[PDB]
Amino acid sequence: KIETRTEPMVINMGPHHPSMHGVLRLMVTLDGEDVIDCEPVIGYLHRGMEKIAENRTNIMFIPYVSRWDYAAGMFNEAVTVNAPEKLAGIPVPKRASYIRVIMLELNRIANHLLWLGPFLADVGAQTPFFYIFREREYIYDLFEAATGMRFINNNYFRIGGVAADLTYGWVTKCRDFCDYFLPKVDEYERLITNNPIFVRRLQGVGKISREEAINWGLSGPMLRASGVKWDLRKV
Amino acid sequence: MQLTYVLILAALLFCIGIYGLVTSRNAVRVLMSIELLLNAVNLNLIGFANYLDGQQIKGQVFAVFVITVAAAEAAVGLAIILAIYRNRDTVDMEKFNLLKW
Amino acid sequence: VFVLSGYEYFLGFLIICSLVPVLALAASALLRPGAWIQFNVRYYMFALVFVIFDVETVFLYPWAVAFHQLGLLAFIEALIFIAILVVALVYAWRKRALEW
Amino acid sequence: QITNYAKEAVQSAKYIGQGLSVTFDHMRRRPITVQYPYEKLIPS
Amino acid sequence: GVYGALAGLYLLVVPAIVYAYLNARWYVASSFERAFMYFLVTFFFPGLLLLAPFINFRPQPRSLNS
Amino acid sequence: NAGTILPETILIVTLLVVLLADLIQGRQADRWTPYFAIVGLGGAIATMIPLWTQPATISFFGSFISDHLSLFFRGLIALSALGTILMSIRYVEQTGSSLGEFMTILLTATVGGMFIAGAQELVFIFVALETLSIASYLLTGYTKRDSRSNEAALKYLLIGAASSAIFLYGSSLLYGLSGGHTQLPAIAQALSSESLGLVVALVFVIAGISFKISAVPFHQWTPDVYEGAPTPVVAFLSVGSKAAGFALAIRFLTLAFPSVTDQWQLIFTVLAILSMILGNVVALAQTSMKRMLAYSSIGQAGFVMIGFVVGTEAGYASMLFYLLVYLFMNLGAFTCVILFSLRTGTDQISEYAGLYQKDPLLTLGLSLCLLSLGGIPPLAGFFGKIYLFWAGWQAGAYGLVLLGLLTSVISIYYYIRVVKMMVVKEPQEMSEAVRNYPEVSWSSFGLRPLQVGLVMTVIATSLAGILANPLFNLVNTAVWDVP
Amino acid sequence: ATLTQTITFFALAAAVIIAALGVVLLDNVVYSAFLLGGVFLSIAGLYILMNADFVSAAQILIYVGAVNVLILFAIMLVNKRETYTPVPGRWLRQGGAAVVSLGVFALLTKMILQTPWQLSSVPPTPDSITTIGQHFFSDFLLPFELASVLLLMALIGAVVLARRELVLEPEPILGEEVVPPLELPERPREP
Amino acid sequence: LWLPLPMLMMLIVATVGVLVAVWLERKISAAVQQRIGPEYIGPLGILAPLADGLKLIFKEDVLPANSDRWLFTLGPAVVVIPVFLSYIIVPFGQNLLISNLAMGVFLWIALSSIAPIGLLMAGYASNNKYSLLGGLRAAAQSISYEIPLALAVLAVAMMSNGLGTVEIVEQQSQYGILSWNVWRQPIGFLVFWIAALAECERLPFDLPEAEEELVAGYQTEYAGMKFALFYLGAYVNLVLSALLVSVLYFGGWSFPIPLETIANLLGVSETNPFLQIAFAVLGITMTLIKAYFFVFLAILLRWTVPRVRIDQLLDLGWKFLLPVGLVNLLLTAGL
Repeated sequence: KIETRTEPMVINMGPHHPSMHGVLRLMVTLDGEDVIDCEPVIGYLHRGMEKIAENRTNIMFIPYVSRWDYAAGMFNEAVTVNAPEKLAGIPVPKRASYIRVIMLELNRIANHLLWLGPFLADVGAQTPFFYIFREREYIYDLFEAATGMRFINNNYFRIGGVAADLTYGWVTKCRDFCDYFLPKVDEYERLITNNPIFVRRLQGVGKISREEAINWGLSGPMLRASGVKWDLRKV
Repeated sequence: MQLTYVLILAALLFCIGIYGLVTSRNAVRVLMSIELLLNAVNLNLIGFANYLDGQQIKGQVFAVFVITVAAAEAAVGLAIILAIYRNRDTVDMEKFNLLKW
Repeated sequence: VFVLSGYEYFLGFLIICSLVPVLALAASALLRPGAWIQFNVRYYMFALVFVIFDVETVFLYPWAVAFHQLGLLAFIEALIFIAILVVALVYAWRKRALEW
Repeated sequence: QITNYAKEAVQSAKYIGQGLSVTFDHMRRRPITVQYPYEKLIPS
Repeated sequence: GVYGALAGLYLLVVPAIVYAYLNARWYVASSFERAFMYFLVTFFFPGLLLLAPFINFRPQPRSLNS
Repeated sequence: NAGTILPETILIVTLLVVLLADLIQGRQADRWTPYFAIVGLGGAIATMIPLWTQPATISFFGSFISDHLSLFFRGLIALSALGTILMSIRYVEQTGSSLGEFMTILLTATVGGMFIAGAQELVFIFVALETLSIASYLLTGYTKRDSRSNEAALKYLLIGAASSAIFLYGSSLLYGLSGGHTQLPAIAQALSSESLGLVVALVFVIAGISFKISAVPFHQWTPDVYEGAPTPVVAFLSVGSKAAGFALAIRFLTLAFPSVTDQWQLIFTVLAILSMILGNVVALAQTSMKRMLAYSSIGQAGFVMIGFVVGTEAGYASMLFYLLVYLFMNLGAFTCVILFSLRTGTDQISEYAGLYQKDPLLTLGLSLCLLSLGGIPPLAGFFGKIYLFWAGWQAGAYGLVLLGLLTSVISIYYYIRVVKMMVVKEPQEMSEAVRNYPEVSWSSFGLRPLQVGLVMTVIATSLAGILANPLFNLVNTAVWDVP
Repeated sequence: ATLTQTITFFALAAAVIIAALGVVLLDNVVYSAFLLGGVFLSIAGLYILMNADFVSAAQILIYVGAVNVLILFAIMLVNKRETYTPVPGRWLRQGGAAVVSLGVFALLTKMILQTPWQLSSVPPTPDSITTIGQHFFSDFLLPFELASVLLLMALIGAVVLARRELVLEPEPILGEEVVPPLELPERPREP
Repeated sequence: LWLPLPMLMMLIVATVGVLVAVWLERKISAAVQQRIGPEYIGPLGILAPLADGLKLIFKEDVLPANSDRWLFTLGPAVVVIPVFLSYIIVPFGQNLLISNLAMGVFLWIALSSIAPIGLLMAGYASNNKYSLLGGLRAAAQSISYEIPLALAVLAVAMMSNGLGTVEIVEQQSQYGILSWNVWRQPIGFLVFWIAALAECERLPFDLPEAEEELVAGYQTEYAGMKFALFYLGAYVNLVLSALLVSVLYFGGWSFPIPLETIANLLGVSETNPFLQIAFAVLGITMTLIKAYFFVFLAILLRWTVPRVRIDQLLDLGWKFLLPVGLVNLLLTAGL
């Protein structure tokens, strides 16, 4: 039975975790309303990936790699084939170089579309969650054309370039999507920037300065929102 | 049901409230046992209003003010217990005998 | 004597709606196979402001029903009751009582 | 006071009115859904 | 309560007309017809609940002309 | 017809103005808001002098009377809260509490007791008794971190709300013995039979009447409230919450029960012959000054009932005047306990020893208010007790005055014991203030209201007996409206 | 049609006195606190039987909906899981309270029966929300205005006795000699 | 066994009134996300309220390990009995009333006060930490939105000279649509409608825990038939609160002469057998045309506003809805 004590109450966030970013376990402790300590218990999905890679060839490993960043997919196959193509000096054909850039930029659009769905549900509006997966199935069917799977498990990046070239009605099918989707990026920006309740949930909430966000070791849009302007594509 | 049977109901509902007022060891159960006394003076009061002076109810008006006093006496009454529980971390009426003599 | 009219169906409907859970939970009974809350005094404080304002509502219901048969002097007198218990409401906001 | 609660509330009493007619106009559109056992989607 | 004269006008004969109306114009109906469509179901619901497992809205089998 | 509750609705306006200044300005308002309550209470006294000459109207459709006695007891209860705000302006401001929230409860218990003294219906007595009693539980546990006021707030609630349930059970039967008739003059024409229902209706109401005045089978809360509560609250619960209980005992037992009258002159005798005993002999073995002054006021409530049970025109006039001079003694005794408790901590007897060379305004002050309570001449409490025993000896009651005299000698022993340990102890026998008195200033916040609160009571203690012929005519003229 | 007003009286009069023994004698206080709503609802059932339709509907709102919710919050705030069960604390003074409570009950029943009440055979309640509201603003006006003063004081007092001292708990305000914050300056001391 | 005919005919339209509101929730909320909704059961989803509730009976309603037994079972039976008893008020139809109580919009606010105890004896008894945190929060939300809702009814009882719910809707039957109370109380109706939506609807409720201040609310450890009373007993109050909107403000059973063209939400011809039954049942039930517009509104308003947190949920009821509830009552009086 439960008692009402004056100690700081510690609650367990649970590894059940009904959300769309996996399984954490936060033993956060409360002091009435403000939390005072929080430990992340991670490792619930450690399938032994660095021990697999010591007993695989490269072309046996590219199906394994699109499961680390499984929101993205072929962002992880880019690093794996770039381990010996940047080491054995295998030259990449320039058409494959521009083919990779199309896939890696289509993944980053599908990456930020999986973050945005659950994030807008966490901070408020719950009905734009279903109108965002509707925009994600257009990127899936474009990957489904060139590669044989939707978002992960597409052995598409090779050590010598890319696996195979695109389909036929493909470049005119981005130009439908990637000129329809760009009016909607300006639509999601007006949900949070306007409507002065959501900026009363995000102004000053989880702040970090520049010098500690470089010291803690941060990259991507956690680092660039700390005023750093370090992007590895330009660097 | 006549007038007499409401009064012996009210006179019995009073004396269970008395028995809780004196024997109870939780500091909050004395407050619930006080509220039994402030209902027995209501069950006496409406029952005096239905059979006596039925045309102009002077008892059911007086029955309204007893509820509002006892609701204001239990709002004050639990504020006191909640001031004690932050100092003395128990609620035990056999622990508040420090002003003895 | 019982000169209330309309309460003949209230005793029957009290039993039948009480027979909605006790029979359905029996109709299902034949077909089926570090513990701390913190002592935060806001659960009490939100409930105290209810009792002071659940009683104010009760006192205005004889006024609201029998208003247009009383007049203006019973509106000046019933305005003192509301205007004082507004000062009870401003006291609750300002002293951070109902803050949560 | 008595001259604020009917003018400090219309700032959001009309934001829902331009949020209701937006969401009510999603019901006019055609439901984009692929019913599985009766409309299977042709793979690539 | 009428025994069998006006009850069958509400329970059976008019809800059987709506189920013909529900099958035909449900996905192709306009923005004005759809809001009226939800009102007849929220009114004849103790009628439409009776003849519920007798009518199946599954699509008709195609002919495979190709 | 609402010109007769004008003394109280200057206090209800003053209740809100000293509250609204607390929310608007917020503890910078305590520099000026105590002096507005003084001109509200003094403004409440100043408008009864137009009402004293009015021919005693019965206003508010028979629910409130403005007789001469109801003008008198509404004067002492406003004056006791006038004397309390003069003390508490530094005391609770020294605790760290907000000063506007203290006076809003105290000027609600003041308006509670002003509405008991003139009430005439069985419901208006109970609500006015509740708002004096509800506000008295909040004041006794107002310091809220003391571990003594916490246990004194709860000892007052589980008896006060208990005795407010016994009092309601006698008010309800009194509505039931008569055929309705919740007004007090309408009761007495309806019941005259003196049956068993009237006696149970009589004892059940004087278990709540005689709880505010602390008669000795019901006295149990008073020595355990008075040493836990903050000391200005104690200064009001001994004068204000006793004049309010003594005003109810005359407005009830002379209006509701004139048929049964040989019995409540006999129950209040047993409350009189036993509160003089246990008020006075138990105050001997008390160390604390706030607990010595607790058993005094039980016993000083036993002297007032000597004028009550005799039932003469000189009887009730002798208990009205004794409360008039008892306000000039407890508010001058508790002023000096506060004034000693603010300078040094632990205000108890055998720590007063070694005064008279360090703060001799206190020692001259506290002496004339402790000596007058024991009834030595020529002070006010000698002339107050003489009119009691002149009233007791006039009509029977030869044994009530004699018990009031052998126990008026035991009362000398524990008042003198403070006066002994103030002026006779040599400068080699002082325990605190062994050069530890704070070198008196009267210049900080609110100390000058305390200095004027003590001098205008010591002057009103020593001179109230010599100049008693105004007050004897003000009090004897308030008694012709008592049947 | 009249015996169903007698059977529903004794079934409500036994609904209160078995719940009133439950709020007093039961070993757990939460089971004791929830049954207090059983007292307050069943008593409200009697007020309809005594032709008091407004006083019953005003009792479920205040006693069950406001007071009993106030009790239950004020018990979930104090559980602390430390009962310590010292039942033979000092003496058997729980049998001395059973004599005064049984003494008052036998005293009151002797008073109730033998006292001649003047019960009238007139029909009561001509719409008792209209004749209860013409009492609030003619006769019972000054208890109605004092109920407002009592309730405002009950909110000033119950807030300042239960709120958290998060403004300044370590506040040494001033001093002639030392006083702790929010405490009476008479420090405890034993002679 | 319910030998009263009006009492059985009301218990059916309080039972089919739930299955309308469950089905309307799964089709309106599926229209605004551009999907079908539950097909494949019944014709098009009509048996989705039957089959969702019938499977709750056939599950093992098992307790947790260390829980109170008499308060777990009595948990849901205190939430749902007063919202089922208070259907005795609503007089749908000109020639139908179950009981003419001399009050009843005051008996409804009296009986709706017992429901915070039912969320308390269920949040306590299920006996984990995240149901006391969720039970004390769910109880402290019906508290705050109850005084604004009781003052909206104070104003419409001032205009109506009574609390009898037939005498209220008889004052709006003299001019059809000119004398509905919405036109005379346009600021006390939104006080009713926001407070009633904040006591039974699914936007200001902590049961979907996508915000994770608790685990899944106070009905976390509940299963089976007990969970069906928390689920098919929430729409019983959504219908009754929407009925009392269309009884108090909008006139129950009040409307002008029906003799019009085909554009009156009906068929084509003037005098058909299909419009005579769309009139006569409307001459029996006129209010559940209006009462299923606010159920249509409350479902549609769920996807319109964002999920306001509990820190700002009680900063709406006390700090906004109650002062507007006061000044509406004075404006409904003279002042």
